[PDB]
Amino acid sequence: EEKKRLHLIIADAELETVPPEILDHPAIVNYAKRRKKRPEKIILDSTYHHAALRQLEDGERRGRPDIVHICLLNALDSILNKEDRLRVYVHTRNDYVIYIKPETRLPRNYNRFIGLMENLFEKGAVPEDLELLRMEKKTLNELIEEINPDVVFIMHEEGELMIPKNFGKLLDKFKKPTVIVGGFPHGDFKSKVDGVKISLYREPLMAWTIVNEVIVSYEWEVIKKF
Amino acid sequence: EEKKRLHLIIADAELETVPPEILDHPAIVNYAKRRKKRPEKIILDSTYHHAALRQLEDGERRGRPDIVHICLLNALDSILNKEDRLRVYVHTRNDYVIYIKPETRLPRNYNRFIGLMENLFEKGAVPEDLELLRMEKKTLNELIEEINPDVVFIMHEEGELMIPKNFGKLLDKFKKPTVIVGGFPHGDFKSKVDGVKISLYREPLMAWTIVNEVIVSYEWEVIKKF
Ligand SMILES: O=S([O-])[O-]
Ligand SMILES: O=S([O-])[O-]
Repeated sequence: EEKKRLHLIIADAELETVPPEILDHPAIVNYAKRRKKRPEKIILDSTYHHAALRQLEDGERRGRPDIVHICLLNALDSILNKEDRLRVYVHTRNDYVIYIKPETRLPRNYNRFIGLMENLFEKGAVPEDLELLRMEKKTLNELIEEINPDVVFIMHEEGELMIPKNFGKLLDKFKKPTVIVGGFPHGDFKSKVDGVKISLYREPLMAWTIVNEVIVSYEWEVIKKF
Repeated sequence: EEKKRLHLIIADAELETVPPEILDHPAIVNYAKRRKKRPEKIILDSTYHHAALRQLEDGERRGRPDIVHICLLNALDSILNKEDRLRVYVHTRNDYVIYIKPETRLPRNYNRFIGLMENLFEKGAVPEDLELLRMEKKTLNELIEEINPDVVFIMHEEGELMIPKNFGKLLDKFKKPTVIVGGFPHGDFKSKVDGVKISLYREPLMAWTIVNEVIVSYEWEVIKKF
């Protein structure tokens, strides 16, 4: 744990269980009933729960765990991860952090991945001995503190523009660079932290695109074989 | 349509509706019943339909449309696509091809994406005027013929090894390079076609990883701005 790795935080993620406010909205009960599960245990998924988000704060961007799924399948199956050059983290829109042991194989199927998330929030670490996934109350600065990185990059549409190629060459110049990708469909970050704001393109991109640009550009810089 | 683009075929994809053989397996009926849908219209998804695949040929690798979903979200939201430098295609394990108009926004949520696939197989092109997705009976060579490419690359674990960086520099040396990524969890290709066999890493990678390596490496070569 002295080699150059990328610490990659999927921040302000729209990954949460059903909000208390709407546990008794019809759509939440009818869904909870069909799925034979206590509503407060269920992961909020706008695709099913839209009719219950109409009146909720930030309701239109919330309950998009899909974004996380695709970002993790991207990160964890990366060559970069296979070479032991990536720690990936998830910080949620409710200031919970998820630590992810590199060797973790996420479910390829979305609905198994959701099943896993429901577990993780219930038990707090899964599975029981291994704790490949572990979750606890934590702000993003508290998390950044733990990492103790020598640079922080905030992937943001309004940042200093870079060719992806070049960002990679930049990340290689540090020992423990953190990069923060928003885990949310649209809008600005909620957590404001210190960090360098970087745009990799002009028009806005989705989290996973950002993830894949960032990881590959480092890969060809940090992986010596390349 | 004279500029350098990458023609990217997701081949031999485990995307099909329920096979005729198992339309009357309990698990298929109970699922079809709950989802109030005629079994033969449903997209085969092993995560739900495993108990019905035990005795089916190739049953253990079949019904993984997830792999396609993640590969398309990767491809279509790529910068490469935004710059009009990518045609993406899907050829299935049942010799059907899906043409995908670049501007297409795939559902981010897996289960909406499945809904769309059920549609596409039913109506044959969706939506009705736009036909952003269009599907017809077609082998892979028949498809490769239509493309009329000046080189064919087959992403394969047992191929000539390349640094991804370098493959990109290679793809740029052609006008209309096709690259073929297997749309299946494991095993060898079913369709055998002419093409150069390329491995980007040693240990095996998932389709999307391959897709993301391939697209980004071309991006930094073909996109002049980069
Ligand atoms: O990872 S499992 O969902 O195929
Ligand atoms: O693309 S829709 O499923 O969010």
